Amino acid sequence: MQKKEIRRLRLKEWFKDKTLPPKEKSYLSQLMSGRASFGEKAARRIEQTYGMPEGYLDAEYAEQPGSS
Repeated sequence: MQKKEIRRLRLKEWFKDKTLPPKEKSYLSQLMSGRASFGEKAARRIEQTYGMPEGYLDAEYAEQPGSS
């Protein structure tokens, strides 16, 4: 499973032109870094403060068949 790969790629894209608070920056950086934990509501918890759509991070690309 490479769900974390999708979560990081989408996360850095949003923050490409935006910025994040230091309290989360320590954690957000981990996601972008590629090393982080995922499996719980955490994917949607992030969108709660940012106001992003539910399961935005979930939207996969590479995981899809035919894409590596």
